[PDB]
Amino acid sequence: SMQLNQYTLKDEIGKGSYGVVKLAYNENDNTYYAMKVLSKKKLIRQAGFPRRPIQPRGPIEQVYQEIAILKKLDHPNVVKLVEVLDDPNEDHLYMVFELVNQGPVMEVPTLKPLSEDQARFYFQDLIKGIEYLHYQKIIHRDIKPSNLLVGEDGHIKIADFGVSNEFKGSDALLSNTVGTPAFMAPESLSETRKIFSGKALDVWAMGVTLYCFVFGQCPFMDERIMCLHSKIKSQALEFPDQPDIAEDLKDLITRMLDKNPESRIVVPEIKLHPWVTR
Ligand SMILES: CNC(=O)c1ccccc1Nc1nc(Nc2ccc(N3CCOCC3)cc2OC)ncc1Cl
Ligand SMILES: [Cl-]
Ligand SMILES: [N+]
Repeated sequence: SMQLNQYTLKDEIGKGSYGVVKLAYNENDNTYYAMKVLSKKKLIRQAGFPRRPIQPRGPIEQVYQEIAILKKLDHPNVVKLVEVLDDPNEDHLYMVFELVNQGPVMEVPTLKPLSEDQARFYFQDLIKGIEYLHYQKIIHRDIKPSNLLVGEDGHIKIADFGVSNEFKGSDALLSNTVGTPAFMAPESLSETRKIFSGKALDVWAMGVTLYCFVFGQCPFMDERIMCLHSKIKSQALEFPDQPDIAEDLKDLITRMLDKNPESRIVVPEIKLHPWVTR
């Protein structure tokens, strides 16, 4: 192990493009937390070498976005940021989260999808979490199974706010394509620069997520980003023969994955859907 301020850093629980996640025991409150360790130089370098004398939110700015956003949130279905250790003289940046003990609900693809009942239970948490974020005027933009952490209590917490957008008024008005390709809504994948609303992007990703829950793979898939984007825009939704799923679940998924955001089901409607109300 190693000591970092009041934390004893132990088992490594995750490693990804961002940085590493360690189990951390806090000696002052005798509680365990997840500590994410990042290098600032590495995040900067990950953007690519700066060009000599539209540009995306670089990786370091995604990290700082996440900090700024999580400081203002408090909901049981959203991961809590507990502390940030950021010395201007150190390269390392440390983000301490509450421990969500079972880790991501699913790696996609999987041969072991969730049962309908487990899918519903987690989906209920997802709805509550997203309804809260939208109420707080945040569009998540990276909803997917791997960003949904299952706690010791069996409930989901939403993570990964790096490409999120805040808005004023009723909705975000967005023109940039960010997040995870398989989960990006068709209206964000237009040839010509267009403006699209934010909340509906999150509903679409929720739909892809719920399809993943019960089927273990995305409804639209291709190893090539550009062909994937084309399938998201042009392919009609299909369900496999097996596993058979309830008609009310197929209806919900169909309505979340309406390609036209004007008619796509909204969260108040999802909360009323028969599959959700059991
Ligand atoms: C967005 N995804 C993440 O933040 C993330 C990805 C991979 C691993 C961990 C991880 N982040 C957390 N992970 C946890 N908790 C985990 C996660 C995975 C694990 N694994 C331990 C080994 O068996 C599989 C589960 C344990 C754990 O706490 C004991 N708590 C909070 C956060 Cl923020
Ligand atoms: Cl995923
Ligand atoms: N996170």
